[PDB]
Amino acid sequence: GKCRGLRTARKLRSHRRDQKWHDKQYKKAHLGTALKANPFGGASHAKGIVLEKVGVEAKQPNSAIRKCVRVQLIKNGKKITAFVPNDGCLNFIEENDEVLVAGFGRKGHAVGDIPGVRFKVVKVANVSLLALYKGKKERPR
Amino acid sequence: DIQTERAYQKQPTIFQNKKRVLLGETGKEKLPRYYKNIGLGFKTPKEAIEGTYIDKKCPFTGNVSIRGRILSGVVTKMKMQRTIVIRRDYLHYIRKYNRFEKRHKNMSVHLSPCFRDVQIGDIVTVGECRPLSKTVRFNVLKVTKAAGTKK
Amino acid sequence: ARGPKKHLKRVAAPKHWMLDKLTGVFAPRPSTGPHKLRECLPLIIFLRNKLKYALTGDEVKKICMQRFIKIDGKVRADITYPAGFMDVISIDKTGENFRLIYDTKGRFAVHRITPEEAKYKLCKVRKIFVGTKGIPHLVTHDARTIRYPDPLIKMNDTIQIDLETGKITDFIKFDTGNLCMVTGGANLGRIGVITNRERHPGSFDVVHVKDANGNSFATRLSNIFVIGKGNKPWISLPRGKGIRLTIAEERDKRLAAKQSSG
Amino acid sequence: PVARSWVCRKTYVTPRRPFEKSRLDQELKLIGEYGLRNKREVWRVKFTLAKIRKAARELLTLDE
RNA sequence: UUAAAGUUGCUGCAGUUAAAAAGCUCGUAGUUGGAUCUUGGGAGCGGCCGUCCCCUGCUCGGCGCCGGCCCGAAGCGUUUACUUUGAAAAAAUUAGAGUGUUCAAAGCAGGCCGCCUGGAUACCGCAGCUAGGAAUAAUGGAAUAGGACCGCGGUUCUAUUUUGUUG
RNA sequence: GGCGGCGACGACCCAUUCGAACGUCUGCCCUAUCAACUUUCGAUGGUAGUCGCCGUGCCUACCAUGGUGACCACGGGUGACGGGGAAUCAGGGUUCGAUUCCGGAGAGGGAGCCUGAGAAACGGCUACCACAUCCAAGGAAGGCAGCAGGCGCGCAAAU
RNA sequence: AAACUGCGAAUGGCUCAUUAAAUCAGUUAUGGUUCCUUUGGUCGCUCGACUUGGAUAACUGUGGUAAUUCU
Repeated sequence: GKCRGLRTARKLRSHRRDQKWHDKQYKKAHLGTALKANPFGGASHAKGIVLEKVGVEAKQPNSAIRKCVRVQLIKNGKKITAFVPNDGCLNFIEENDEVLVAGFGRKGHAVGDIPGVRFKVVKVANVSLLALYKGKKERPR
Repeated sequence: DIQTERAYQKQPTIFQNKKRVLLGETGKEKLPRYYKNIGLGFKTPKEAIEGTYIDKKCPFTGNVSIRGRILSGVVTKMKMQRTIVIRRDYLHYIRKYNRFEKRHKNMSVHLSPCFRDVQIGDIVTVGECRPLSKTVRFNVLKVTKAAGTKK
Repeated sequence: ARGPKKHLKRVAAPKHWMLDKLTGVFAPRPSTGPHKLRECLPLIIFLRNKLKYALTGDEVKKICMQRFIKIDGKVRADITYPAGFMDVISIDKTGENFRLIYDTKGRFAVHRITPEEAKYKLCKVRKIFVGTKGIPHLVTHDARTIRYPDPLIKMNDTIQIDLETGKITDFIKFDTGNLCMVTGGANLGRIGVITNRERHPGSFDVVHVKDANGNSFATRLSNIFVIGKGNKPWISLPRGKGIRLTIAEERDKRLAAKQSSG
Repeated sequence: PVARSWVCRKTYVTPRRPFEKSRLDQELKLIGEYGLRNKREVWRVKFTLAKIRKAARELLTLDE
């Protein structure tokens, strides 16, 4: 505190309000432009169906290609790119099929060597990818 | 000085046309004056006793009662007729920052012509009444002069 | 709400109705009567929780319209009739009468009385009115309009009325040195003597009441019931005589009773 | 407006440090000495002991 | 979303070089403002001191007496903030007293062989109402004497207890 | 033939009970890329009335130019019903409160009304638009943000 | 049973769209007004027939419309 007076609270409150407004997390969490530009619309999960299966490489130090998928969302038709999570799961996902897609764990940012993408697929055709992985349940066809 | 508007002004408690024996002089032409004690330890002034003004919202010579809250304030403006605006300066407390802030809430009260020795800055007290107007609810009970004005 | 309420929730009931939580959604809303909603006690509540004569809401109705219970000398057939302060209730067949007095805590208490004391009722005058052809009138705290009273009955006195004729027998004047008790607020059921009576023009006139053992407290003017003239009470006081034992002496008395009982 | 209880509380607390050597050794020693099932029991005993200690401290900070 | 964040900083952050003192000055609203006003004493206990009492004025009466004394009171006493007490401040919920639901979350029950009970208490920010003190901070008394006080001197309106019954 | 006991119902008035309603003082999230706003299409007050259960520009006819504002009025936004409360918490705080108790608002959305003590009532009525049922095509009949259930919407919620 | 009369349906239940001194919370006032029901009072206080009148229900009988808690 700098202005310390017995009859000074409105000045302190207004200055604290302005300096709290002039932030990053509070400015993102209390403005509508971020949620308007948010594809999920401030939600944990979203549905979508598959446009096509594409491939993108990694960054400079790591040399591999990561096989994401192109899914557009159902709430508002935003076309995003979601990363198919685990090994060999690109056979299970098909073109024009419903998927359940969630974030990857950095509040809407790219994670590691994958470029730009920030979402992952959790379930395809209302069955989980973990059940298709561990040999516990078979997908309908 | 009186009877300005399109209707007669009178106090509807007394009878102003009593028939005397003579209807001449020596006992007539001194009309009675209606007044009452407003209570709460307040004393009625002489200007409400021997005056000649006619009101219906005066706390002394009128049809309005005094009950509820007794407040105080400083007179700010005397522009609109028969009623004035006072200013109440008070301190507000915040629990987070343990420091006060002053606030003001000005509001309109009623000034009868009994108190005509009023200038800007005089401290007055008011009492709660029934609504006399859209924004007027209080009647002035007494007036207190500020510093200076020794003339 | 477009009209008057007709239901009353269980947790919205007053605490002195002295109920439980996990029994039902609703609580007995009393019929309108002499006493207020938050200051009375329904007949179903008394007969089902205090005297334990009935267990359900139908047994109370059967006992109530069986013409077995008499309320201030008049038989009542309403199960939610408001019973308040010094409401004399009588059972004619088993020969028991109860007087409703607030005990040392904030509640009602069962208090069996003799029938000779059950013939009258002390009640407080509220305001004095003048009738049509110059008849003075009294308004009593349980809404008993009495014609032609004694000329020495003032605003805050207490009169004693026989329940068979409705007339005044004897009265107590509001003055210092009289036995008094409080009806409402933080203090309730304490019996004391009026000492001081502070007059504030335009607001509540607080008084000061001293207990018989050395305690003192201050209550408002409306929270006053005069019950005696001096030290002797005009009615039979409940157990403890309204002394308001504190938590330490209450703990000591309960420990002594537990040790003596074994 | 159903008439139910809707009153419940948690009787145990979880420590902020999940992986420390001395803490896990101490709870394993207590469990193996006194034949308990899991660490939730000693966590709830720590919780009620902390409540009793907090109440005694709150009484001690008030004047005699 | 909260703590960790002393990375929002009122308690409690930083501004030479890591992010950051307006090019400089005046200035209204805001915030903050020096010293100075009653000190010191007495009846006594434990043996100079930590606990006890004393240093606002006036119209009617009950605790006592012989027109004369004390006590009390219809009624008034420079105003604020701050501070302590009191009233009222719905319940449930939060602490919390009691109680072997077999323990616990619960619940307000229950124990002796018709009898005895409990069903407390605290908290409830602020604002409004009250009662002891004025240290702390801000206003005002009189300087053109339209200042207090004391007893006198002139101008007016109204009260039944009376100028032998009644006008 | 005149003359009697206890009740039930109804009734002008008066107080009481249940209240409702209008007012007094104080307290609400963000924003200056909103700095002046209101004002004979009442804004402020006075006189006299109409209406209303009552006070009052609530509304009429006449007068004066008033009223709020950097101590943030006004304007906009709200992923805003308000409170008792919930989570975390050394001390201070931050976030939530649609949700069982209290008060308020609505029954597609505006508008008008009968009855009644109490309704601008919607499991009452009357017209408008959106939507929609049956039919011999002339007409007739309705509003599940009640309990179950169904569709749509969805990450998301039962007989 | 039916039906006339009287009373209740304005209580309860569900939701949070509107609403930022508006709602609401504590504190006051109606000396500025209405109040169903219950409770108590008043109900030969007024100076002037040993019981009056005609309409409708329910019912009987007869009909229309494809159709209604229609007539």
